[PDB]
Amino acid sequence: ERTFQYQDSLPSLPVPALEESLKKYLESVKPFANEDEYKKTEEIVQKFQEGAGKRLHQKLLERARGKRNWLEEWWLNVAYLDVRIPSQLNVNFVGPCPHFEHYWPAREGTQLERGSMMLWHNLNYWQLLRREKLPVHKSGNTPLDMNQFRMLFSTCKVPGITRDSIMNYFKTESEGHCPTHIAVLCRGRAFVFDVLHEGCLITPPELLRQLTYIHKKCSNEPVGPSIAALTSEERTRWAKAREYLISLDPENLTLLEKIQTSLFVYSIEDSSPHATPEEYSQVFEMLLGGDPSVRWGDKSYNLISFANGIFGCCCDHAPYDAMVMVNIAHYVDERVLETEGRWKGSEKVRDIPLPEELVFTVDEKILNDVSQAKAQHLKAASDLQIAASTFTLHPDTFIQLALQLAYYRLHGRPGCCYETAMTRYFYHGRTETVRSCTVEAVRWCQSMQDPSASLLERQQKMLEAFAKHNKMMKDCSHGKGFDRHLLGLLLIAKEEGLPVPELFEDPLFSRSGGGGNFVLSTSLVGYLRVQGVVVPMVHNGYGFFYHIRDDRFVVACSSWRSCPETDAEKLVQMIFHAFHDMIQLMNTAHL
Ligand SMILES: C[N+](C)(C)C[C@H](O)CC(=O)O
Repeated sequence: ERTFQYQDSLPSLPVPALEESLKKYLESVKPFANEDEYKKTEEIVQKFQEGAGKRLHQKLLERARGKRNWLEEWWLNVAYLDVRIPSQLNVNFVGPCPHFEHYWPAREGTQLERGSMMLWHNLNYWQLLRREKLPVHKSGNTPLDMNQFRMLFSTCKVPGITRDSIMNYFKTESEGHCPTHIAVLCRGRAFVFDVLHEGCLITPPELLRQLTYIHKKCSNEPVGPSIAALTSEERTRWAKAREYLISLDPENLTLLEKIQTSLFVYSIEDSSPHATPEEYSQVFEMLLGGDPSVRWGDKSYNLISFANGIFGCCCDHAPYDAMVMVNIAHYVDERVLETEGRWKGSEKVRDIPLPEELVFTVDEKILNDVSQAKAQHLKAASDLQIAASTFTLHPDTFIQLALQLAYYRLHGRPGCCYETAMTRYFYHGRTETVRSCTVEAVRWCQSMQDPSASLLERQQKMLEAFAKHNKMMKDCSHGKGFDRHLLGLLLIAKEEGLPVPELFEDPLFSRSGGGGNFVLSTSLVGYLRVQGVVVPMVHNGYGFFYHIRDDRFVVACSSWRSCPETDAEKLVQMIFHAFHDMIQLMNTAHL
């Protein structure tokens, strides 16, 4: 069995029934509306269904007739490539490598040693992919889309004046040649070397020399030009700085392409985030912040190495979703466990070429842009607050409802929530929106805060909330959600220069969460001991992510300090109390 052999058999992403979608939409706005607003919205929705919507839906169906996935391109453009704000900090997702829970605790001086092995395992995974030996993901006996795995290596974003683009150079052995070099960023400089020698992958010892030549080459000297820092800028500025940097030297384009085509970017930091099984929130902060001088935000996969031998990943969210990064990070974690975090093979170091530096041609302007880029990224990042902890009836649904109660208790109002739902059952299926803030969830929350409420009432309502969410999560993953659907109708109109339907201008549309207005941006990152996070979706919002182990729940919450009403720390505390309260309500209501 080969990794991508089921791609041609995957079913097309479906288009829900118009009426079904609108009904789910109408139901979702209820928690945020009174009689009048609701009736107003209901009227708007009915006219839509009968008129414009029916026609835009018909056009959406025609689009699906010619595309195995009608959403693919639109989603990439409207959710990522078209956005102009700084993506590195505001869209990229990060995740700490959990190797410090066992064999690789935080410890100065282990940076180059562990790093050599980090590269070795990562590269073995790449080889696994290139040979299509990576196991096909399956739900029962149903194969899942594996296309996002093509975006892990040799993939990089390229800025545009109005729209960025994605460059995917990866290729399987069957498809042809694939870049075989990695790019290392250090002290504002960029080096690259071939990971192959005489046909086979270079061993850790050899990988150690390569990182040694680079580390020294710029360790006793001040930082370099830091062209990389420009990747953390507003998308248009970066696009302008790039065109310029190139106009100075036609060769600069060649260096940029070297970085873009590399299997991935390895960043060597000098900072040391406090990383321990108890406190690791700091790892998230330096992962999303850090020193822009050695980060290539446009890279789909940027492995980060700190001084205390701690590791983390920062990825461009545009080409793929977090599950691919979670998979390799976990694969490596397992490799570390089996080898007790050590290389026990040959110590020989064959005579392989030394890392070649990429010396960009710059002037006074570029250096100013570089200086500005660092300042804006660092300034913006300092406003970020991260709270990470471990807590020791589907687990995901349990956490989602607990978050609803927690937010409800902390802010005294229902929090419109976005929960990611994977739709990989379909060709190139990525995600769908699950709206956790349902009528059921709210009624349950109220009862939880209702002194006169009985235990039987509370559990009965909590259960109805679970049933509603489970169903919702199931339907959404099966392509029966409505968020992407409504987006498609809107995009059908826009693409033809037709006016924006009144449906989207409705105050309730955005109050319920539409238009990227969810106060709670969330997602389960899996069951593979790896955790990640991103910044909130709105200034007065929260970012809440988590992963589930058979013995604990691990969460990571983000919030903006500049916003006085939110506090990531207190929310995490609140959800833990919510977990507890929900526990008692289940054990007590045992009879
Ligand atoms: C950050 N968040 C949850 C809003 C988006 C997800 O990470 C990806 C998605 O749902 O497409």
